[PDB]
Amino acid sequence: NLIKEDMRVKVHMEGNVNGHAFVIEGEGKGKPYEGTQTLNLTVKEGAPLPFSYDILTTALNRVFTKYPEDIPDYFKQSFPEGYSWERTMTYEDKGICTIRSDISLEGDCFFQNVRFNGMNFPPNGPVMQKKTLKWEPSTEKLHVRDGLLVGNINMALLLEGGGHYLCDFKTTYKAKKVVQLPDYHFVDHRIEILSNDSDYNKVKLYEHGVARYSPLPSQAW
Amino acid sequence: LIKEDMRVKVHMEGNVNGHAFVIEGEGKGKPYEGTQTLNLTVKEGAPLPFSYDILTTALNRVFTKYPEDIPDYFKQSFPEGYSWERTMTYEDKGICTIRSDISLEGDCFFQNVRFNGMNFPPNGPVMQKKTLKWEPSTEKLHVRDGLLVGNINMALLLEGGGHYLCDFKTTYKAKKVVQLPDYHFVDHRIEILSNDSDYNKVKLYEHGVARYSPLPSQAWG
Amino acid sequence: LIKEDMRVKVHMEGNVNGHAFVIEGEGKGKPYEGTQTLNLTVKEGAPLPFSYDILTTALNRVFTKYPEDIPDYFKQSFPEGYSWERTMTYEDKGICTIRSDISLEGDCFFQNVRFNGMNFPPNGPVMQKKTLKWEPSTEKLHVRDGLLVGNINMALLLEGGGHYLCDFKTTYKAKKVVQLPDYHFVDHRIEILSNDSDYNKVKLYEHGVARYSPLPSQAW
Amino acid sequence: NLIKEDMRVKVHMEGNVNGHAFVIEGEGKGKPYEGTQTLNLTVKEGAPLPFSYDILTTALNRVFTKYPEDIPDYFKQSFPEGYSWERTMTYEDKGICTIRSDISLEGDCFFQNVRFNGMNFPPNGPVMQKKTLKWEPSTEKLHVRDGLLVGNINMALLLEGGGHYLCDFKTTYKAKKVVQLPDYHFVDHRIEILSNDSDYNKVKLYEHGVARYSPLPSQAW
Repeated sequence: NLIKEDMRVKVHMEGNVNGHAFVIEGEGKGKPYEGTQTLNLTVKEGAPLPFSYDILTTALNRVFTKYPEDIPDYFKQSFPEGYSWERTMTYEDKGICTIRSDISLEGDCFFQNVRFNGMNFPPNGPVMQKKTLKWEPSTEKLHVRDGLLVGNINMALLLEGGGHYLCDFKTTYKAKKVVQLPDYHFVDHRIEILSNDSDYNKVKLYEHGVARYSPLPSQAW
Repeated sequence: LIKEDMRVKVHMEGNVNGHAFVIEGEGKGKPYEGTQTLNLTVKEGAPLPFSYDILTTALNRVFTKYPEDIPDYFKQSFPEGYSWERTMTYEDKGICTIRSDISLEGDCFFQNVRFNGMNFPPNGPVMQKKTLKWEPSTEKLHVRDGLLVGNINMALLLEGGGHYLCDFKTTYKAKKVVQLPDYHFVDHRIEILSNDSDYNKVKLYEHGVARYSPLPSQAWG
Repeated sequence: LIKEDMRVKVHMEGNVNGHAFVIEGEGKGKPYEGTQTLNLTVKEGAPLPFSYDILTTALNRVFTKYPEDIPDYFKQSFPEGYSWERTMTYEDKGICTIRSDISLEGDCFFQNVRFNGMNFPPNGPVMQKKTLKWEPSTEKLHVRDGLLVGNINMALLLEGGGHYLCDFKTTYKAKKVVQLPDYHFVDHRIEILSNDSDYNKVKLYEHGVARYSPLPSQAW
Repeated sequence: NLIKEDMRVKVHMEGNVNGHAFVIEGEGKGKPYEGTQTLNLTVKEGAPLPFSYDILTTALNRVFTKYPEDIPDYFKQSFPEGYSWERTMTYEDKGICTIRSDISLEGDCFFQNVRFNGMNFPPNGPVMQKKTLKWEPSTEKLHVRDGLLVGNINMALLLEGGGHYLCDFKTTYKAKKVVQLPDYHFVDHRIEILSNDSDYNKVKLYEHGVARYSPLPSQAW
C-alpha cells in the first residue's frame, strides 16, 4: 500500500451556505489503522460564520477507519491513486447540503479538496441560530451500487435543551482504481469538536470510525 | 408481568397494490434476550402476488435486549401496552403505511396490524418477487413529543447481489407514562427461516439488541 | 348514461393516528360542468379529534368538466367504473394512504373509501385543528405503466397566516381499457360550505375543469 | 417603473453534473410584462455536454412573467436592488440538482449568474444518456414562508418514446429589499428550446410565464 500507523492531513474547503461564502483550511493528523484523527482548522474567509459549524464537520476521510481484516477496505486499497466522494445531506426542516471532496496522497499527507454547498436553512432554525451542541454518534450502512460504495445514515444533532434535529446522509465514494469490493456492512462513527474559540475561527475536530458486520449472528446456513 | 418466556399472536389486515389479504400468526419469544419466532398463515387473499419481505418487519420491540442502563420504553408500556405507526419509503416510490396495536393478555402478546402497501411498480423487484432478504440493520431512537421515534436505512439483497433500499420511520406510543431513554440504537436481524411455495405458510425470526455507541467520547472529561 | 344530473353516495371507513371513524354522505352534482355538493354525517368516532380538512379530497374526477379534445378517463370508464389509490405526504411527515372504489348504480354513484392517516405530530396543525381551508389546486396527470397518475402540490391555509403543505400522488385505475389521455391538468377547488363546530355535519362543494395548458407552443 | 416593455438579459452559468464542469453564457432579450423571453447560448467550456440540456433550462427569472394587477409582482418590485433564489430538483431517479441564482440590473439588461450543482444521475440515466425531448408545460404554486416567496412544481420531462421523467421543484425566492408579498397564487409555465446544434453547444431558449389565481370562482364568495 503506502499508508502507515501515522499520517498527516491537509484540508482545503470552500463553500457557500445560505448566500454566505467562506473558506476554511486545516492541518491535522491521524491513524489510518486505528481509525481516529484530529484536525486543526482555520476560517480563512467568511468569518464569523453565521451558521452552526457542525454542518461542516463530517465534510472535513474514510481511510481513517478501523477495518477488520475480514472486510475489504475500499479506502486504504484505493491509494496511491486515491478516491473521491459526493454527499447529500437533507435535514428534516428541508435545509440541504451537497458536498464533493477529492482525496489524494502526497508523501504521508492526505490532502482534501472540498467544496461545500448548503441551502434552504430557515433563518430561525437550529443551523442559522447556532443551537446545535453536537452530532449524536451514528451508524452508516455501506452497500455496492454500480461498483461504487454508497453509504446512508440517519443523523441527528443534539440541540440546546436536549432532543434532536435530524438529517439523512447519502454518500457515494469512488476509487480511481480497480479494488476488491466489500460486502454489505457498517461504520460506527463518533465525530467531535474538542475545542474551538467562541466564534469558531479555530476549531479542533476529532473522528473515530470502526467497520464491522452486524453482531447478531444469523440463524440461516 | 413480563416473563422470561412469552407467547405472541398476530393479526394483520393488508392491501398491497389493490390486492387485499389477511394473515394470522402465533409464536413465542424471550423478551429479555430480544429473540423470537413466528408462524404465519395467509387466511385470505392467498396466494400473494408480491415479495413477502415487505411484510416481515410489520409482524414488537418488547422483544429487544436492553441493557439495564437503557430505559426499556416498551416493557414499561405494560400492563397497558403501546401502539406504533410506521412509514416505509422504497427507493422506487413504493410506499407502505403501517400501524400496530400491542396489548397483553395472559402470557401472550397480541398484535393487531393494519398494513397498506401502495404504488409498487409492476416490474419492480417487489411485484416480480426478486428480493431475497433484509440485510441486518441499526435503528436509532429518540424522544420527540414524549413518544419514541426509530429511523433505519433498510436494504433488500436482490437476486444478483444488488440492493433495493427503503427508509423506515416508526413512532412508538406507550399508552401510559414511562421512563424515557437517552438517544440510542438497536441492532436488528430478521430472517425468514422456512416457507411453503406460496408463502401462504411462513416461519419468521427476529433478534433485536439495544445499545449506545461503542465509541468513547474524547471531548473533555 | 352518466346524465347531466346525478346522485352521489359516499361511505368512508378511516383511522387517523389511532382514532377510528365512519363517515356517510349523499348529494348531487353536474358531472360535465365539474361541480357537486355533499351532505356528510359522522356515524362512528365523533367527535373527530383532527382536521376534517384531511378527509375532504378523499370524499371523484367523474365530476370534472372535460373538453372534447381531452380524453375523459373517468366518464369513459363507466358503466364498469374505476378505483384509485392515493398518497398524501404532509411537510411535518404526517402521511395518509387512501383507496376508493367508484361504482355506478343507475343515477347514483357509490364511492367506497378507506382512509388511513398516521404520524401526525400530536401538536401539529392537523391534530390541533389549525387549518382553515385547502387552497385551490392544479393536478398534472400522465401515463406510466398504462394507468393514470396525478400529482398535486397541495396546501392548507392556516389559522392566522401560514400554509401547511401536502404532496398528492394518486394513481387511477380503469375497469375497462379506455382511450389514454395525453399529459394534461385539472384545476381544482373544494370548500366546506357549512358545519357544526365538531364537524359531525358538513356541506362540501367541489369544482374542477380539465384542460391542457393556456400557453401556446413555439416548437418547430 | 424602472423596468421596460423590452429588456436584454445577460446569463452566466458555471456548474457540475455527475463530475463534469461547465461554463455557459448567453445573451437574450425579452419582454417583462408579457411573460416572454428568448436566449442564445454558447457552451463556453465543457463541450460537448455529456448530459441532457433540459436539466439546465429552468435556471437559464420570474420577472419575465405576466403578473396581473391584483397580485404584486414579487420579482419586478425587488429591484433596483435585485434578488436571488435557491432551488432543489429532486428527480424520481434520485439525481439531485441544487441551484442558487443571483439576479441583477444595470441599464436595460438583467444579469444572471447561476451556480449549478448536479449529482447522482445514473449512467444509464435520462440525463446522462441524453434521452430528453422537453419539459411539459407546468403550474407552480407559490406561497409565503418566513417572508420568503416559496414555489412548488410537479414537473415532467418528456422522453423519446413518450413517457416522462418526473422532478419535484421547490424554489424559494429572496428579494434584497423589502417588497410586499403576494397571497397564494400560480404561475403557468411553458419552457421551450427553439433550436440547437448536434452536441447542443449552441441553443436558443424561450419561456412564457403567466401568473394568476385559480380561474374557478368561489362558491362561498
